[PDB]
Amino acid sequence: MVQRGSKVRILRPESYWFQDVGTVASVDQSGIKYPVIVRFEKVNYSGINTNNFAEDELVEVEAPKAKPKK
Repeated sequence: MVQRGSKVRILRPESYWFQDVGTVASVDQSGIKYPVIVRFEKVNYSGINTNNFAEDELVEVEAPKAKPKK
């Protein structure tokens, strides 16, 4: 469950942006191959910077955060 504008890594060895922390732009709830759309700053062999990945192919790699309670 990532958020619109979070930082998760890509687990798609086939994707040019594998092992990279892309940012989530939005999710498409309807029925496609990758509900979550991930943006990228780098490009691939062709020249793109916006692909689609599934929430299962994204890990949350955020830094430490303070939570409620002690």
